[PDB]
Amino acid sequence: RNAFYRKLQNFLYNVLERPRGWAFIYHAYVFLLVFSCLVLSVFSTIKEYEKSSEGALYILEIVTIVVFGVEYFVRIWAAGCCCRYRGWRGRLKFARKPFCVIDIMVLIASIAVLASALRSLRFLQILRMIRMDRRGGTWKLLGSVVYAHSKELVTAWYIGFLCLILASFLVYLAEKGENDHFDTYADALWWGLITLTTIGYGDKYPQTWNGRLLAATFTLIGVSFFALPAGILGSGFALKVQEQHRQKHF
Amino acid sequence: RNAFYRKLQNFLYNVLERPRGWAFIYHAYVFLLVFSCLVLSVFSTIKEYEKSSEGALYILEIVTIVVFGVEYFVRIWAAGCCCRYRGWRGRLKFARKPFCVIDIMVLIASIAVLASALRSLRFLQILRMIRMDRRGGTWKLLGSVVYAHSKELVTAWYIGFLCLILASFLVYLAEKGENDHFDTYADALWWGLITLTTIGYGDKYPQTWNGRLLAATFTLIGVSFFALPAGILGSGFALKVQEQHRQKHF
Amino acid sequence: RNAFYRKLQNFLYNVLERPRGWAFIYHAYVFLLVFSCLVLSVFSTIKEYEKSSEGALYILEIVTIVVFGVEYFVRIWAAGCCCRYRGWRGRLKFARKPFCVIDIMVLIASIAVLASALRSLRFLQILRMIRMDRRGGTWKLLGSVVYAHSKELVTAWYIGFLCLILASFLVYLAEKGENDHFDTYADALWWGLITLTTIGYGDKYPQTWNGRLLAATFTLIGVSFFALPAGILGSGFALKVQEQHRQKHF
Amino acid sequence: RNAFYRKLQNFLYNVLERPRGWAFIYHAYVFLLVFSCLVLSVFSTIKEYEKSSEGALYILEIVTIVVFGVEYFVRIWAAGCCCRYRGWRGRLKFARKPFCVIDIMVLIASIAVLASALRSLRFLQILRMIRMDRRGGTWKLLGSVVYAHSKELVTAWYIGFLCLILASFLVYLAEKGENDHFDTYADALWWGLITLTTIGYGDKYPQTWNGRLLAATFTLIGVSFFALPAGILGSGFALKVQEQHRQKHF
Ligand SMILES: O=C(Nc1ccc(Cl)nc1)c1ccc(F)cc1
Ligand SMILES: O=C(Nc1ccc(Cl)nc1)c1ccc(F)cc1
Ligand SMILES: O=C(Nc1ccc(Cl)nc1)c1ccc(F)cc1
Ligand SMILES: O=C(Nc1ccc(Cl)nc1)c1ccc(F)cc1
Repeated sequence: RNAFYRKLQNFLYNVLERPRGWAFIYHAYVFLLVFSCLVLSVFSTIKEYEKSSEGALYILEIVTIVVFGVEYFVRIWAAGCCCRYRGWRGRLKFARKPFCVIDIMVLIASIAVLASALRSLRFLQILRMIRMDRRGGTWKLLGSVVYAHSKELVTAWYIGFLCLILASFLVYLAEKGENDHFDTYADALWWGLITLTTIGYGDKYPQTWNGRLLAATFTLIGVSFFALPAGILGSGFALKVQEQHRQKHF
Repeated sequence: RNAFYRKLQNFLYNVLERPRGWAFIYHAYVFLLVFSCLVLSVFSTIKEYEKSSEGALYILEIVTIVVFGVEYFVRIWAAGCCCRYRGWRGRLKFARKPFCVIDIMVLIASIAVLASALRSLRFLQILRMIRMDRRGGTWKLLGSVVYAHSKELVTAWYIGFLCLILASFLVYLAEKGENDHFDTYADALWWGLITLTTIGYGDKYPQTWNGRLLAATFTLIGVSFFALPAGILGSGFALKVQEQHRQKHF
Repeated sequence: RNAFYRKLQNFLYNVLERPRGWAFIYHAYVFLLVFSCLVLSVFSTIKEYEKSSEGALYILEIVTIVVFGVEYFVRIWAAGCCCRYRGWRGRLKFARKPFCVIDIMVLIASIAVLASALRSLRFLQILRMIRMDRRGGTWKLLGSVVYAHSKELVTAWYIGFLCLILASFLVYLAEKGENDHFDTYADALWWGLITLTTIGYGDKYPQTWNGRLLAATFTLIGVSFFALPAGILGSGFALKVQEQHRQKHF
Repeated sequence: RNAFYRKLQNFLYNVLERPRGWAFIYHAYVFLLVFSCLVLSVFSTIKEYEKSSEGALYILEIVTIVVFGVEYFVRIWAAGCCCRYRGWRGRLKFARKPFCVIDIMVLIASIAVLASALRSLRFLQILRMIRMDRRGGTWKLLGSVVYAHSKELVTAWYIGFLCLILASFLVYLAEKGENDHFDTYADALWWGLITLTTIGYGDKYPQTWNGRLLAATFTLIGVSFFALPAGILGSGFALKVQEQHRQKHF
């Protein structure tokens, strides 16, 4: 009973908090809730499919406030499951943390939402997605790998930037008179930035033997430069996972 | 004779089943059969080259039913080559497997095809390609590598998703009045999704100093994010092959 | 004298053949010769800059025949520098090799060129570039790495192909009536092939809530698939160089 | 006092020179200075936002000359902090170095700037960015990794070049009569170069069953080739960082 009380409350604290194998499905269903809320709002903006989504958004929005408020109250009530928190001093200081402050704030503000309307709704819908990473796991991992590869990321971005400036200047001089697309150094930088990242919208391209002959050399070099950090961080991630797996192997 | 009987039937079971060096050419020729069937159907849809491909499709389609039905009957008759199957109980339970059920089903349904016409033909032509992976080798390998890299794939897709939402919102506010392309948050999400994946169709691009100045920062960051998992899985594959080769080295 | 004779002839054989540090500059200058020949022909096709390049192409073309014929005669005369070739039997059998046959053939045919005109010139200009890899070093290395990664390349291309077929079919059904771009399954395959490779010409894009909602899921998945083998072979190359460097370290 | 003199002057030499943890913020603020100068010039070219940036560019330009001249004088005065330089002979020979020559030259020339106007300003603004890498760290690291991967970079670029030539020739023959886009071998090379790098502006695409059927094979092969070196250098960087970290681990 009361023994089941303590064991239950602890279990609740662990599912709501760090889950290992089974509570993750629960979190996945809450995430699918907020996700469909986001997609339905995106649908609800365009006035051709407006009336066919408002009512659904009302019901699902309230269901979001329901489940999040219930989660939060359990986040507080089930705080004394670890050694630290208990009574009112440990719980009080716990809510003083940054996450629980910002959480309770946004919860009340959401009630104000159901109380700059659609725009602020877009804002809150963005914010609820950040809730899905409580412990800051993704951010912490990304920052780790980026830091260890600081010098190589910087050489990739620095030399890529030099190549963008030089290529855009040269193609500017080559086609300024002949081509309408290039008229300012602003447009030559736009083309160069949207060509070395391999997007290539297609609205500005060299149209001169001088322009095409210059872009032909600088694409082969620059495109690789601007695609380096995707590869450096990719192989950084993969190597780190291999090392961690080895240490599991001991 | 009968000794050659057992040795033959076993050999048939191994070529039709897991081949090592020589039967793989046989499978490659059956695959080229179904492949040219698929390409010829793709040609046969456009009514300018219609009559010049129907007869070929008829002959080649029947040849497909011929060779697949013959393969399947040998798949059953040559099942008793391993220790398990023999007589009628091991063979019976073997056909109870999922693959042989779905195979025999689709074989009879194909006979019904030669008995929603062209559309269902497109459907079956898709399905026969899935037949080319009997043991589920490709799927099994891909699932292995993805699982071991679960945390890094999720951080790549999660942070990329945050960058897509924020960049699309900001560029929306920046160019909503000035640019026709952006009119709803649906179009800002479309541009953002088709720009950070570096496709860049070119139908929606920022056309404002505010828009271009915002997209210029967010491409440099986001494009890398959306191109991470290609690199993480790439180096995951390559590392796994190096480890397996080492263990061959012992 | 004659001692200098043998030492010279051997040296010639080594520079014309496998060079290590100093003859490579010589080969680089011959390559720049043929390269500028190729670029000048590309210029010479367009009839606005026709007369300003014909004479240069004549002089440089003959200089190419000069240096290549001289190289080839030394390739034969200096064959007896290793242990095998000497006199007339070793030299005779050496010219029987495939490379020297095709080389002498193309040399005489080039003289026939100076004796389907511009088109065949395009053909020969392509061929002379293949001459730049005598020992087949690049091809041999590429084939090595591809073979060791056979299984992962095949899973990347196979699953990417499945994703292309399924995505193109679905977007076809979604926008066939609404969008002009998609009219046949041939055009849906064209869009799908030119979208998952992240080229994105921009001439065919989904223009329907159903189309865009289907393409939005399948790009995130497929684009990674079609960009896998670039990454798998990239990390295969890099790993192989690290191993070879280690064995230099012993 | 004088002891504080020597300790100070040495400290100045180390912050202006190789900084470790704290002076790097100082350098970051000087870099943000020159960066905003570059962006403001890019704004100042377009005559719609001309008058709203000239005065800012004047003030910030002079501030650049102020801080750089002050840095340089301290670069000389604080040269005797290491063992070598002192008095007038070590300092004299130090300024004889290439960097300090080019630095003092560009400093005086900048004063001449405040004394081909806007174009030369674009030129100097480019040059000041190269100042941000004094020790040539980025260039040295990039050259290291490229050299160790010389053979694989060359096979990637060589075989990619062969694929570009062959694909452009074939698609030329396939669509020369039917498609306006392709009219010369120059345009077929332009399309091929701007398609295998996955830019895809969209101004030249095959529009013929023969053209599309040829491009469909060659994209799958070539696109990977032209995206190899980004991946090879990516995994080269990542591997080198793992080795260096291990040797820190000893
Ligand atoms: O938790 C919430 N937002 C949040 C924001 C930032 C961070 Cl860092 N963590 C969490 C939240 C809960 C219920 C609700 F209706 C709305 C928002
Ligand atoms: O085997 C066949 N389809 C299949 C489908 C799914 C799975 Cl998982 N395995 C196999 C098949 C054989 C002959 C034929 F005419 C048509 C289809
Ligand atoms: O060597 C030549 N072509 C070649 C072709 C294929 C292979 Cl595999 N190796 C070499 C060559 C030499 C002189 C010349 F004028 C024209 C061609
Ligand atoms: O140092 C400067 N330029 C430079 C150029 C090339 C190299 Cl390699 N190193 C440095 C510099 C200092 C003050 C100034 F107002 C303008 C330029």
